[PDB]
Parts: sequence; structure tokens; C-alpha cells
Amino acid sequence: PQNPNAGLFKQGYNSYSNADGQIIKSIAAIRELHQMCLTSMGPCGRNKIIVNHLGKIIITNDAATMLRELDIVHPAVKVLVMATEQQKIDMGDGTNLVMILAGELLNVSEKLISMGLSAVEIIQGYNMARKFTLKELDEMVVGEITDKNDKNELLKMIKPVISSKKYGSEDILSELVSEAVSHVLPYFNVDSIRVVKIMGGSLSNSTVIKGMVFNREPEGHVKSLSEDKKHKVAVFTCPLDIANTETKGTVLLHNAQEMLDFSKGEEKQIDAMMKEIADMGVECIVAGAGVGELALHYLNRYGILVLKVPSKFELRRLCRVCGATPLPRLGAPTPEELGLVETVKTMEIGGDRVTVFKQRTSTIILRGATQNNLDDIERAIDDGVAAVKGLMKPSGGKLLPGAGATEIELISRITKYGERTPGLLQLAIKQFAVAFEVVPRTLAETAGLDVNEVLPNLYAAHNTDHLYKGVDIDGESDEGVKDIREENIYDMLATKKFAINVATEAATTVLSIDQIIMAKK
Amino acid sequence: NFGSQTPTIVVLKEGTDASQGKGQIISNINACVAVQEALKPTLGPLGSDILIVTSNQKTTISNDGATILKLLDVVHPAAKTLVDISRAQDAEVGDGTTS
Amino acid sequence: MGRPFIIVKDQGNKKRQHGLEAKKSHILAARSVASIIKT
Amino acid sequence: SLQLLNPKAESLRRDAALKVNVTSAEGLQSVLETNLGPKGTLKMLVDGAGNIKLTKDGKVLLTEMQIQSPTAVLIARAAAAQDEITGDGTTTVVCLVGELLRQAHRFIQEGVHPRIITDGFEIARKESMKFLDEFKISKTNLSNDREFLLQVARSSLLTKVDADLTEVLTPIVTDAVLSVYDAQADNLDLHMVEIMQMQHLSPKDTTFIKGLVLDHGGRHPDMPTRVKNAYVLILNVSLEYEKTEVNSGFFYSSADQRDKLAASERKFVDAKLKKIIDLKNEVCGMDPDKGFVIINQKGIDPMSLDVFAKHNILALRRAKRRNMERLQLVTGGEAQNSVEDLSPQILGFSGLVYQETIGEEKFTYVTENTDPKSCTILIKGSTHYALAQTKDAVRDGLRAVANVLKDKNIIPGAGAFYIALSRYLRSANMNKLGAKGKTKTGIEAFAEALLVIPKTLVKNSGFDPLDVLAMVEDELDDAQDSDETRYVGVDLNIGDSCDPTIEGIWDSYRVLRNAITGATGIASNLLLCDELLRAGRS
Amino acid sequence: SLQLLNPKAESLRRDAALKVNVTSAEGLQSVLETNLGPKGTLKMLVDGAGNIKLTKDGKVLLTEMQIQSPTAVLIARAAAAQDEITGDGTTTVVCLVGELLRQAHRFIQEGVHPRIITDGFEIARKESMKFLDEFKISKTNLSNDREFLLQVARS
Amino acid sequence: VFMNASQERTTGRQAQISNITAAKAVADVIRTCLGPKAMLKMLLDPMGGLVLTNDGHAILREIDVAHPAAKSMLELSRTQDEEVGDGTTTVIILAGEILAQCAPYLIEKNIHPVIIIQALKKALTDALEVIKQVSKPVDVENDAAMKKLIQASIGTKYVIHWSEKMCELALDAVKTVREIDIKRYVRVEKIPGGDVLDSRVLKGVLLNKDVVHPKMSRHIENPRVVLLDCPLEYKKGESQTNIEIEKEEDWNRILQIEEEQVQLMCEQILAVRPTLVITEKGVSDLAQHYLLKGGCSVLRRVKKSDNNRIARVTGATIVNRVEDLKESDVGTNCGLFKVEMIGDEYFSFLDNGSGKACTIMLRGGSKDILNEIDRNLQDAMAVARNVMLSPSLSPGGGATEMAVSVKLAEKAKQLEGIQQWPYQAVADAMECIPRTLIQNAGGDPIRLLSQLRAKHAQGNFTTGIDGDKGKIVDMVSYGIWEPEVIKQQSVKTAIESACLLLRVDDIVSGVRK
Ligand SMILES: Nc1ncnc2c1ncn2[C@@H]1O[C@H](COP(=O)(O)OP(=O)(O)O)[C@@H](O)[C@H]1O
Ligand SMILES: Nc1ncnc2c1ncn2[C@@H]1O[C@H](COP(=O)(O)OP(=O)(O)O)[C@@H](O)[C@H]1O
Ligand SMILES: Nc1ncnc2c1ncn2[C@@H]1O[C@H](COP(=O)(O)OP(=O)(O)O)[C@@H](O)[C@H]1O
Ligand SMILES: Nc1ncnc2c1ncn2[C@@H]1O[C@H](COP(=O)(O)OP(=O)(O)O)[C@@H](O)[C@H]1O
Ligand code: BEF
Ligand code: BEF
Ligand code: BEF
Ligand code: BEF
Ligand code: BEF
Ligand SMILES: [Mg+2]
Ligand SMILES: [Mg+2]
Repeated sequence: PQNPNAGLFKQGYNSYSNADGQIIKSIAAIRELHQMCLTSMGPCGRNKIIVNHLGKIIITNDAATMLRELDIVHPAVKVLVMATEQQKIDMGDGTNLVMILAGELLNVSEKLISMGLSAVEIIQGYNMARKFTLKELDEMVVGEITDKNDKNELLKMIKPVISSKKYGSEDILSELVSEAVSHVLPYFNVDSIRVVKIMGGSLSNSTVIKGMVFNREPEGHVKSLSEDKKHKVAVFTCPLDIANTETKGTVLLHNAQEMLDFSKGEEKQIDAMMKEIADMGVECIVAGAGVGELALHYLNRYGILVLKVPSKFELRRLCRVCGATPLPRLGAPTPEELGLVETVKTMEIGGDRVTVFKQRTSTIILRGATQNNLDDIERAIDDGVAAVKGLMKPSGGKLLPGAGATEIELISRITKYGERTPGLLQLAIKQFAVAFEVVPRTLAETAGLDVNEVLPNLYAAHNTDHLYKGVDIDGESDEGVKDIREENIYDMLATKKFAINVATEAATTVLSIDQIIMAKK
Repeated sequence: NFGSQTPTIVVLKEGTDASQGKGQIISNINACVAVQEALKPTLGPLGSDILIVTSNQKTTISNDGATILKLLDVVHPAAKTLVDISRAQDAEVGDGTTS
Repeated sequence: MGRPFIIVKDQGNKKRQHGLEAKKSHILAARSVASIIKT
Repeated sequence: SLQLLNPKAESLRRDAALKVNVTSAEGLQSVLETNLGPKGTLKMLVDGAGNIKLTKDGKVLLTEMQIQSPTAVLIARAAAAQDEITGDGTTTVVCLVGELLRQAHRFIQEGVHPRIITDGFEIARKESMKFLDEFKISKTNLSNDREFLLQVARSSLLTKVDADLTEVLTPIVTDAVLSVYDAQADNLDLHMVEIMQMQHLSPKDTTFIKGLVLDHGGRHPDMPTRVKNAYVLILNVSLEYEKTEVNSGFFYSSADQRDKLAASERKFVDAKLKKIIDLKNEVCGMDPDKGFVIINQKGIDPMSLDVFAKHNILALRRAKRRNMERLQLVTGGEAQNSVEDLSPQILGFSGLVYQETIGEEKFTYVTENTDPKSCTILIKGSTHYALAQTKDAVRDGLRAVANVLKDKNIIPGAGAFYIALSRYLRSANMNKLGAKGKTKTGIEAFAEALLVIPKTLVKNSGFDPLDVLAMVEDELDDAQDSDETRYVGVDLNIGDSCDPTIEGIWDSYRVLRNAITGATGIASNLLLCDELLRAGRS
Repeated sequence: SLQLLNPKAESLRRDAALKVNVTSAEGLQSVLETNLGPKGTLKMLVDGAGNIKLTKDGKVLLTEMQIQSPTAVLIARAAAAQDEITGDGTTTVVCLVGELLRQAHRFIQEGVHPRIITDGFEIARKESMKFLDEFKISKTNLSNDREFLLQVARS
Repeated sequence: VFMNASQERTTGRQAQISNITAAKAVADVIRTCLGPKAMLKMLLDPMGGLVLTNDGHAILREIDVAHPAAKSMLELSRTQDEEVGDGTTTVIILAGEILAQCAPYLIEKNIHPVIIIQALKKALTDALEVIKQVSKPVDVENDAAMKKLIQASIGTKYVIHWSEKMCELALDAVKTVREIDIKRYVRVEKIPGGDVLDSRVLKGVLLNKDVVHPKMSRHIENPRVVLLDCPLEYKKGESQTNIEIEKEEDWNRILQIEEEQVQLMCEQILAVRPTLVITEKGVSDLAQHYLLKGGCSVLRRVKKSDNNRIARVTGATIVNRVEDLKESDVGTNCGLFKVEMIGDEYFSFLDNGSGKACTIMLRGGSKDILNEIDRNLQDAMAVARNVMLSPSLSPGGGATEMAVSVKLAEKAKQLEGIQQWPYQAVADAMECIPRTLIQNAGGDPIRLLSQLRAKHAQGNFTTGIDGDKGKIVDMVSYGIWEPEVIKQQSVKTAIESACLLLRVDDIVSGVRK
């Protein structure tokens, strides 16, 4: 017996040709991770516990985070993974919809590839349908709410985004989010809101502080002018110690009259450093760099609090709350560059001696039991935190009817563009629609409802009060749907825009290939 | 095509453990039950004490739940919740750790 | 309903003396220590 | 899609399956064109034992070598089905499949569905077969042309052995076939074919014996060496001590009873011996000229050898179980089995039987027979590598002359037949059908593909193959415009055009009949494949 | 003869050397013709690190891959010399040596000295070069044609 | 241990996928072996032979498959061949796209398997009634109308080139074994070389044996034939007989009993005025002398199965006991006995009354490609034997299949509910044969399925695809009609298949015993 070779030009490879590794073997390898986050979509979706390359546990509802924490091989699978990472950096939300669309866009593409359509045919047909989906979306917008920087409107907007990541308490969380954002708004930096998580209590025990939290050791003594109020602040890049030069500092002593005078002159050398700062009426010095033991001694006597440890992160986010300006040159403690803080005390949380900087930049102290879960609800908070920054920048904040209503009106409207086009391309546009059945279908499948009895009851009620109707959870709603206009359930336009666009690119680009070539490890 | 044999593109890297559905949920509960069941004696006035010898010959005797669950190296990721659940109790209260 | 599992770390290298049959092995241990010195 | 069903399964898919098949056939033909015609070159082969076989024969290389390529082992099966059914042309099939796949491949790489060429192969094969029935020359073989048949041995032997060994084997082959054939149109080759080989002298020492030279002799020293007028006896029933098929063991209770049984066990044989001598006395007693000879299929006991040497009989034991029949067509008498139903009307006669001894081996001759329909080619040869080599030359000529008798036709050689096809098939493509166009290319290849034999003969010749081709192509058009068409092939000596009818170089019908239908059948099956699969139990 | 100077030396001699070279060049044009023109197809490449390169460019496949065939590595260097001095036409070169070796092999297998076809290559090249000077259309690029130069990017 | 360990459990949708995946990728290795434009997948077997054909079941048969769902799929083309003969390719492609078009689209929409099985079981009872109403009954003995049958069923594999001869060889083989037939009384002795135009069904049997004695005739005009189920040497005591010799004379008397026992046989054999004697067991070197003097050419050691074949042609009956050889047991009306020589090897012919067994002599271009013709003739002789039993003929070439499509596409809409989804996906499945027939041709499938489906609804049952063209053709005017039982069984088992594999939700591996 025995078989010959085909061609030896390379060092030892594998080639996946005839679009096989694309038309079938790729779609099904994507389906494996499509079914994964299919059961993580929405409030009824389940979290997944992922133990990484170093044994550190991570539990997430998020598709992008859950996919970032996995080690992936299949190249065409990797394509939709970078696409979920796209909408993570560029919107924060929708990461689960990137996947669910692109995954089905290919899943439902299998019936076309086998029908007799070309690869270039489905690509162009999906492009002609995406460009229609985005156009027919802009004319379904409700409540372009832009009440300056309103605190009551932020709460209505964030509630649904938080709800579908950690359904436990959408109310108790988004109140913490909105309140921290309310202390910053007078472009609304994602970075202007910081999160500190420390174990103890419940998720309700959590608080919002109009400043900052430092888990560093305070030095000399704690400022009790805190009760009296109006404390002055100064920041330094330089170390609070005798200023050495960058070039090797040698101390050449010639006469014995130098020894006494050097050491005792050193005493005064930095006492005089400290006095030029005390005589400016400063009550708190925040050091990023080091502090000498002689220097803290004189500051200790001058009745001034010291806060060493900050890296460059803090020196900038503390700068914005107190309103100071940090100077590297220790010789210029200007009154026009000082800060002002309402309270700087040693509030002990969970047993840790923590320094507070309350009352700009704000800090939420998320408290709980498991240091594990607290990590995830920080990502839930960061979803809405980044959802707020996405309202401000673009001219229109805008609103869409979520829970499926947006998706089902799309199934109807995209098919309407389907039947208008004749030609061979018609089918690619029509299937592009059927793929949108996944968003409500997975919402139903996560709730444990008759997929075969909800979808027909949801379409039927959507054929202008029909525009609002989208799927709901529970036993009375086991009958069907809910008027989404009344439950305060909306997702934003800019969320569904990046999603449906990146998901169409992701499903197109894997359809562009028909020969994958891979090298050994 | 170059190869007479072209295997199959892998979803995840070899040596990746995956668990789905009812198996998963009920396995995680049973795993937790195990940690609990062994900590159940130390409760109450006539509670039993545990003698743990760690991997480094460190011999310890205790009734302090957080100390027992910490000296036990829990690897199971779902049963590591019970160590963090007891740790938080020692942090905010001190007592209850076992309970 | 049977999965080979990892509760504690290096579970294979951990032996467990249990209940009374442990106490016997503890007292008799001290006992032997005693017989060495009692003389 | 296949790789799921079996993790460790070799496969060559799509257009690679074609390539792998074509490169291999193109290759087998590259290892087997050094053999084509007398212009070819002898190759020495040594198997793992150390045994030196030494032949230019096509089927020889193929059976003597380990074949690994699957597409290759299939082509060597058409070569075998050629040698077993025709005798000659085992090389023509290989490179006809080679240049047939090579020429068909040039169009498929241009973008033609194999099936299109496949049909163009068949439609050409059908035409080539009708052409052949019309191209042959009808030699009146029922007239047994003494020297025309001498020029079919001389054409087929020259392509296997020497210049001066062929002039020796030529008559010996021809005179053999002629000494078998009957007016009732029969030729049971295997009988008058007895190829006997001898280790001594030289391969140019081979002698034709119009009788039968055997591989044994008189096992007793006192037996006759020369028997002047031999009545030959053809027996088969064993002349030896044999125990009973039902358990024989006996009992005796006297020191005498031993001996009076000791002959009682030999009596059965001796009573079978009696009836022989009773014929050897009733036929020889009266004639001191007439001798009596036995050639026995089964054994002859040492007790019974002293018997035959006594009554001056020439006994011969354990002859080949086929030689019974050969001797019947040598002397005349039918081969008897039993001794008890034996008459002198059954004894065959040969005018001379003599025993030549060489070292320790003995050769019993059967000469000067009154009328023989079976003969023997006594191949003499010094070594051992030649004794198979000069046999595999005689075979490829003894079956080659018998094809001129079996088929009442023959075809002029030097590859004139192929050239004529390549000219005819190039013209009548418009004529054959006004064909499907696509079909036309398949012919266009198959047609120009046949030109292998000519070219690969000029290649072997040394002369420029494309040049002597065009030379025959030129001198043919000279007769095509002159009306009377005379045959033209390739002269291998001078590198010029020539007439095979004049030069006396011929080529059998059945050879070229089962050459084309075999090559097309295997090449037009190797194209049509799209996968090469390997799957099965460990 | 050679085998006496080095016991462990690999060598393809006579007609085999020619066959190896052509099979290889025919082969390297067989793996790159999938790229020629807009009708061509997009290929995904993943290196041992896991990095996704995704290009139809000829010089891309040649740089991105580990070439083993010595006759093939020589043809890939022509493609380099193309991209480095021209920018475009790195696929044209490969399958022009393929079909060039392929069409010339059809004659050497029949029984023609390669040097005979080599001169016929050069005497046609010199001719192909004189024809090019006479086949081109002179666009007045000193006038800078706004939309004509737009149809070269578009091509 | 708890269970046994070393056991890979696949459960739920996870297990379901594995089965549909494999079953559909089974169809994949044969998709390009359907119809006329189909190819030849050349196969390397384990111990060194070679097989290269189209005959669906002969491709799969030489493939080793591990994943049970494909082991279930392949051993399912076996049922098909062992019932009809042709259609072994089709069965698996349907088995696949019943599981493909049906399952994933609807098993991944939460529909429970057991409802689907009941839904697909009704779709068969319906599908069979459709095929039988779109078919047309045919004259089974209109010798020339039956050649159009065979002409169509060979017009697939490499044998097309000589259909005209093959159909005559197929039809004439089944004609002389017909009260109903068994095509295993038809030895198909393959002889390398010549050409196919040399193949000739012999109303008789061919043997590879030569006459055991030279003097015995190699040509008998009208031979009276005796067939023997017993050896032609002296038998032994089956009772472990042993002889104890005492007297001097005893030896010769016994040693001749065996010489005589044969003469007692030969006297009894020759007593039926025979000229030919053939035995299943070997013949003695003394038996030939008494059968030479009897004038009987003797044949020794001939296959047990070749005897029942000869005895059916010659008309003589085979007897073990020589003692009771009767007047009936002789070969009346065998017209000839010869030993013609086909280049080197001797073959014994038996030619020329009421035949009921037959030998097909085949000639080709190799011993290798001969097998590939026998694989075609076996598929030819099959389609001829089907029809004589089931006289009806389906209008094939994708047409019978498309018929099942829109008949089931109407029935599904008129059913509604939940049972409709699986039911409307067997209708989806049927069109897969046209789909692959457009493909293997090379036309645009969607463009031609469109002008097929709708052009079927009001355009007759017999509207299918022409292979070589790749266009719609009324199969009445063209001449491609497949026998009715093929279309019957094909749809029967292929569904029985998809409805066996759907019941699987769990794969436990490492079971033992
Ligand atoms: N209270 C709710 N009830 C029903 N559906 C909701 C609710 N809140 C959000 N959703 C839906 O959940 C989807 C968001 O899913 P989620 O798990 O947050 O992933 P992502 O935001 O990355 O798409 C939205 O399409 C929205 O319509
Ligand atoms: N003197 C000759 N001149 C030209 N051609 C010859 C001559 N002798 C033999 N041939 C040709 O050589 C071929 C015989 O080739 P050979 O080496 O015997 O291999 P094969 O086994 O294929 O016959 C025949 O085609 C015959 O026409
Ligand atoms: N629209 C078109 N129609 C026909 N031929 C085209 C078209 N566009 C480009 N081509 C041809 O395709 C070739 C471009 O090949 P390309 O894939 O760019 O590889 P390269 O230029 O590197 O060889 C050019 O020779 C050009 O003549
Ligand atoms: N010339 C043709 N054109 C179109 N369809 C054909 C033609 N010949 C046969 N068919 C169809 O294809 C089937 C034969 O294909 P084949 O490869 O033999 O599959 P199977 O082995 O299952 O019979 C027949 O049942 C018939 O319906
Ligand atoms: F999956 Be998301 F960004 F709530
Ligand atoms: F066991 Be405890 F911490 F009271
Ligand atoms: F090499 Be051959 F069969 F004359
Ligand atoms: F692929 Be090229 F260099 F346009
Ligand atoms: F290819 Be088949 F089973 F006629
Ligand atoms: Mg979300
Ligand atoms: Mg307590």
C-alpha cells in the first residue's frame, strides 16, 4: 500500500482550502463559542467561572471579558473575539450582541452557502442589508433626552445597562453610579470616576464619596481640623528630603570644622525647607515620591499630615478633587497653586487604616463578601460609567426600545428591504433579518419560556403602539411581552450602532476567506 | 493543498477543562458541601477542634473558622467562595466565621 | 453523577485521621513517648 | 469533512489526485523507456539475496521490483495482463499510458474537465480499432510461409538479445511453433514448448531438438546409454513399496515367517514388474534392433532398478506429470496408467534415445522420431543469469510467432501503425462526427500521444527523435500525394525513413490490439479519479 | 564519481535536476495563482505565535512563509526584487516563470537541448522589450491628469 | 472507583451535534460520486489491494469509520445494496441532508426529538405514496423496453462506453435464471484482455480445469454428463479399521481390493453410458485408466458451488453414492464440451435446452479494471431483477425526488402547529439530489432548482435534470427512469436512519464486553 505526497515547498504546515475551513468547519467552531455567550445575554443570563493561565479565578456576565480570559486557537473564531474587544473599548456595552449577531450571521449563512450562493454574493448582500439596518434605525429613536447634566435622567438611562450584567440589584447599584457621576459633571472622563473595592458587609453597605480613598499608611498625625473644615493642601513630585543631584553625591570633608557644621547645618537645611511650606498655611502635604526621616520630624512638630505612597495615577486624580497643582521644584509653594479639602481623616474600613479625601473626582466604595464577585460588578459599573461618557460626546444621546422591540421591528423592516431588491442578492438580505431573531430568542431561552410560543406572540403584537412591544420575564409575562415604554427599559442608539456594524464586519471577514494557512506552535 | 493530512482547527488549547449544564451547577454545590461538612464540627460550646499540618510542616490547632478554611488550600473555584465568605466575616466582625 | 474532583490543593497527598480511631492513635502515641522516659 | 471520520487517514484530494497519478505514470514510463526496441539497453538487477537477473524485457522489470506507488502498481497490472494474454508489448502499455496521461494532462491544466478528454479517449480508441482491422496485411498463414515466419522470430528476438545470439535462436523458435500447429488450426503451446535449461557451454549453443530431452536418467549404472530402436513406454503407476491405506502393521511368530513375508511385501510390485517385462520380451525378443525404454511419472524402487538393468531395459523415474502428454505427441503411444491392461499396440516409438551425462546430472534424449507434434528447445548456457534471460527471450518470440499463426494477420513494424493513426486522427476529427468540440481535444491528444513508440525508439536510437519523426512524416506525404500508399516507419540504424515491409521487421496483431484497449482503459480511468484514499483496520 | 569525494552529499543529476526545478516552479505558481486580479481570493495566514496576517498580495505570501525548495526560494527573490523596485507585479513574476518553465519543458521532454530554448527565450525577450516601447500609450503626465491618475489607483 | 474511570461522556445538545456532524460529513465523501458527471474515488485497502470505483457502497465498504454515528451511516449503504443493488450512493446523501436540513435548524430551536421522529415517520408514509403515484408501471418482458432501463442505470460508471453490449449481457443473464430468480447461479469469471466487445454470456458454465488424462478427449460432440459429490479413490473405514497380517499371501489380496474397489466404482459409473464425469473431490491415478477405456473425459476437484451451477445447465443431478447412479442423473441436452486455450491457461467450456444457470465471460483491458466492470454489471443485473419482481418504474434524474418535495411542501402548510417544522424539512431534504445533480453537472443550482421546483408544480411529475447538459428536461422524452423500489427503499431507510440517530442524546465511551 502507501500514499505519495502533494507538494513540499514549506517547513511543515497545514492548509484549509475550498472554503471548507470557512464554509463549514469555521461556522461550527464559532457555534461552540456562540452557544457559550448565548446563555449569558441579558438579566436571565448565567455567569461563567473562568480559571486563567495562572490559576486566578474570574467570573463574568460579559462576553468580551469572558472571551479575553480564554486561550483561543481557531483563527476565524479569533476574528469575532477581537470584534467583541472592539466594542469593549469603543462603547463598553453591546459586547454580547457583537457575538450573538456575527455568530448567527454565519450560523444562518450556512443555509445560503449550501443553497448555491457565492461567497462574494453573501458578502455584498450582507453589506447592502447592514447599511439599510443603520439607516432604518435612525428613524425609530425616542427620547433624545439631553437635560444638561441631569441627575434624574442618568438613573433612567443606566438602570437597564447595569440590569443585564448583575440583575441582583439594578436599583441599588445605578444609584451609586449616577451619584458619583453627579459629583463630577458641571469630556466627562471615564477616568474621572474611580472604584475602590474592600471586603465586608453586603452590596448595600456600599457608599459614594465626593473625593477619594487611599489604602496607604498615613504618617505624622491625622487632621482633626476636619471637624472645623477648610483645610489647605500642597502636592509635590519631588521627594520631601534634602535635594540630591542626579550625579553621584560625594561629601568631601576637609577640616574638622566641617563635620559639626555639615550635620547641624543639615538639620536647618530641611527645617528651612519645611518652614517655607508651613508659613504658607498648609495643613496637608501629599508626597508622590520619598520623604526623609529628618524632614517628617520637623513637619511632625509643625502639625501637618503626611500621605506618602501615591504613584502618578493618584497625584492626578487627587489633583482634580481638591483643586491643587503639583510642583516638582520644592522651592515654590505658591498660594495660587494650593488645594482645599473638606475632610481628611483615618476612617477604618474592614479593619484597614484608610485615609479619606472627601468633598472634581469621585470614588465609589463597593463593599461585599467575595473579592471575586466584587471584581465583576466593578465591570458592570464601568459599563454604565462608560455608557455615560457615550451620551456626552456625540451630539445625540438618544433612545431605542430594548428588550427585543428594537430587534423585532428590524426583522420586519429588513425583510421589507429584502422583497424590494429582486435578483440573487435578495436572499442574503432576507437571511440577515432572520439572524436578528437571536436577541429575543436568547432572552426567552435564558428565562425558560416556550421559544415556539413567545416568538409568534411577540411578532403578532408588533404588526403607533406596536413600536414599544418587547419581551419580558416572569409568570404573568409568560403570556408574552411588556410595554417597554413604561418599565423604564431602553438601550441607547450608539450601543446598537457599533454592535450591528462590527458584527457585520466580523461575519463578512470570515466569509472573505476560503484558504486558511497555519504554522506549527 | 500541501498536506495529505490536515487535522482539525482547535477551539481552545489542549488541556482545557470545560463543564456544562446541570453537571456544572450541582457539582459546584457538592464541592462547597464538602468544605462545609468538614468545618461543621467546630461550631458551638462542645465544638471539635481541628489539627492541620500544612505542606511546609507547619502544625496548627484551631477552632477559628477563617483559620481552618485559610490553612486548607481550597483549589475548586466554586468552593473558594466559602473561604472568601468566611474571610469577610473575620474582617468585619471576628466571630461567626464558622457559622 | 461522578466527577473526579479537586477540593483541597494536592488532595492526593493528604491523609485524614478521623474520630475515635484517631484519638486511640494519639493517646497511644503519647503512651509510647511516656515508656521511653518513665524509667 | 473526511478528517472527522478518521483522525489518521491519508488522502490526496481534488486536482492533486490527478497530478499524483500523472507524475507517477509519466514516471513509470521514465524508468521503462530504456527498453524500447533493439536500440534499448540491458540492465542488471540484484535482489536482496544476491541473485543476478539480467533482462531488457518490460514485464521482467515490473515483476522483479517492489512497487509502492498505487497508481503505478495498477499500470504494472495491465503490463501483466499483456504478457499473459499476448506474450509481447509489456513496455508499449506503460509509456503509452505515460504519454497518454502526459498529453491528456496538458489540456486539464489548461482547464478541461477530465470526462471531456475521457470520451475523446474512447471515441479515438473505437476509431483506432476499426483502423487496425484495415491497416494489417493478410499473410496467408494457412499456407505456412517458411521464411515469413522466420522474419517474425528475427523481429521479436532482436529486441531482447544479441546480434549473433538472435541469428541462432531465430530458427529454433520458429521451427518449434511450426512443429506444434495442426491443420485443424490448433496450437496447445505448452506441449511442444519444453524449454530445457543447461548449466554449461554458452547461450549461443542452444539446440533445437525435434523430440524431447528429459531431466533425469537410468538410476542404475548397468542400464543402457544408447538405445538404437526405442519402443518408448509411458507409465505412471508407482513401481515402489507402498503400505496399505488401511493400517498395515502385521504379526508373525516364526523365524521363517519373517522371510516368507519379506518377499510377500515386494510381490505386489514384482507382479506389476512381470507384466512390463512380458511386453519387453514380446516386442524386443524378435528384434535385436528394437529396444525398450520406460519413462515413469511415479517412483522406481532400488529393488526394481536392478530388475530393469538386468533385462537391459532403460528405466526412467518420476518424470514431469506433464511429460506424459508431450511424449504421446512425440512417439505416438497413449500414456498408460495400469500395467494390467497393457498391449504392444500402445508402445510409442522413437528411432533413438540416448543418455548424456554431465558431471552427476543426466539428460535422456528422444531423437529420430517417425512423426512428432511436440518438440524441445534445449537452452544451453554457461551461467545461471543467462539461463533465465535467454529463456525470457525465447518466450517473447515463441508466443510472438504463434500470434502470427493464431491471428491470420500481421502489422508492419517500426511504429508505422502509430504514426498513421496520429495523422488520420488529426484529420478526421471534423469527419468522425463533426464532434462535440470538447470531445475533439481528447482525440487531438490521444492522437499525438501515440507517437511515443516512434519517438522513444529514436530516443533510444540516439538520433534526434523529433527530427527522424518529421523525416517519416515527410516521406509519407510523398506517397500520400503519389496515390499508392507504401508503409513507412523509423529506421533505427541510420536515423532515416524506411519501409518495414522491405526491411523485414514485423509486429503482431493481437499485441497491438490489446495494447491500445489496455492503455486507454487504464489512462482513461486514471484521469477520471478525484481522490486517493487510505482507510482501514490496523 | 561525486559520491567518492563526500559520502554524505545529496545531489540531483542530469534530467532529474531539470524535473525538480520545473515541478517546483510549476508548483509555486500553483499556490499563488489564487491571487491574480480582483477575481482572486483572500487568504488567512496565522504564524506560530498566533498572529493573523490577511492579504492577497503576492510578495506577502512569500515573505510570510518558510520556503524550503531551493529552486523556489530563488523565484521568491525575483518577486522581492520586483516589489522593492516596482511595488506591483509580484504574482505576475511567479506564474510567468511557472508557465515559462512549464511551456519550455514540453519541448525538452520531447528531446530539445535546453540551451536551444534559452536562446529562444532571450531573442523573444529582446523582442518583447522593443514591442513594449511601441505598445505603451503616452499619457501627458507633465500636464498631471486629475482623473486619469484616479483610474490608476482604482486599478 | 465509582464507575470505571477512563470514560468520556458526551451529553445533551453536545452529543446531538456529534451525530449530525458526522452523518452529514459522511455524505460529503460521496457527494461528488452521484449521477453521471460523477468520479472515481481510488482506494487503498489494508493488506495491499486496490479499489477505484463509483458504486457508492463499494467506496464506503473500504473505509474504516470510528465515530459511531458514521459507523451507523456507512453500515446503512449496506442494507441498500443488499436489497436493490443500485442507489447505494443516494441513500447516504439523503440520510445526511435529512439530518442536516431537519435537525440543527430545529433541534437548536428547542423542539424535542420524540415529536420530530413522529413527524418524520408520517413524512415517509406520505413520501412512499407520492413516489408510487408519480411512477409508471412497465412491461417487464418487452425485451427492448427493459434495455432502456439497464441503459440508464449503467449510464453512470465507466462502463457507459459499451452500454449496448452490457444490457444484452445483463438482460440475457437474468432471462436464463427465471417461479422467480437468484443472481448467484451466475458465475462471472473475469478473463483479462481482448476487449469488452468479446464478452459473451454463455448459456452454460466455464471451468479452469483441464482434462485429467491426456488421451481423454478435449472435444465431445453431445456429451452425456455425470456429476459427482464424492471422491474417485478408494475410501477408508470411518470406523478406524486396521489390518493384522499373518499369512504370506494376504498382502496382495488386500492391496488389490483398493485396485478393485475403484474398478467397482468405474464399472458402476461407466454403466450409465457417459462421456463426461465431473467430481467435487479429487480423482485417482488408477480411476483414469478405467474411465479412459470407458471413453469418458474426467474432471477432478471442482467447486461445490460450481456443481450446482453445472447440474442446473446440463440437467443432470449430483449423487454422492456411486452404488445408486440412476438413468435420470445424466446430462441430457448439453450441446458441447471443449477445452479451448486462452493464451497459456486451459479453460473447459460447457455450451448449449432448459437453462436456469449461466456464466458471464468478461473481457476488458486489465485484471484491475475488469473488477470495476463486474461492479457495474452486478449493479446492472440488479436493476433488471428488481423490475421483474416490482414491475413499476420511477421517473428518475432528480425528478422523483423533487416530486416528493412540493407534495410534502403542500402537506406541511396544511398541517401547521409544532409537528410542521420537522415535516417541512424532509421536503427540504428531497431537493438535495437535484441540488447535487446540478452541482456535479456544473450549472448554477439555485437558478436551476428554481426553474425546477415551480416548473414541477404545474409541469408534470417527470421534470428533472439532464446530467451532461445541466438543464431542465422532461424525463419521458429523455430516457432516464430508475426502478420504483430504489426510490422506495432509498427514502425508507434514509429516514429510518435519521430517526435512529435523533434518539441519541448521550454517548458513553469505554464500555467493554
Ligand atoms: N430589564 C430587562 N428586561 C429585559 N431585557 C433587558 C432588560 N435590560 C436589558 N435587557 C436587554 O439585554 C440586552 C443587553 O444584554 P447584555 O447582557 O447587557 O449584553 P450587551 O449589553 O453586551 O449586549 C439588551 O438588548 C436589552 O434589550
Ligand atoms: N529494426 C527495427 N527498427 C525499428 N523498430 C523496431 C525494430 N525492431 C523492433 N522495432 C520496434 O520495437 C518495438 C518492440 O519493443 P520492445 O523493446 O520489444 O518492447 P515491447 O515489450 O513493448 O515489445 C516494436 O514496436 C517494434 O515495431
Ligand atoms: N478589472 C479588471 N479586469 C481584468 N483584468 C484586471 C482588472 N484589474 C486588474 N486586472 C489584471 O490583473 C493583474 C493584476 O494582478 P494582481 O493580483 O494585482 O497581482 P500583481 O499585479 O502583483 O501581479 C494585472 O495584470 C491586470 O491586467
Ligand atoms: N444521465 C443522467 N442525468 C441526470 N440524472 C441521472 C442520469 N443518470 C442517472 N441519473 C440519476 O442519478 C442516479 C444514478 O446515480 P448514481 O451515481 O448511480 O447513484 P446510485 O449509485 O445511488 O444509483 C439515478 O437514480 C438517476 O435518478
Ligand atoms: F456583554 Be455587555 F458589554 F453587558
Ligand atoms: F469558630 Be469562631 F471564629 F467563633
Ligand atoms: F519488453 Be517486451 F514485453 F518485448
Ligand atoms: F499581488 Be500584487 F504584487 F498586486
Ligand atoms: F454509484 Be451507484 F451506488 F450506482
Ligand atoms: Mg450589556
Ligand atoms: Mg464563635
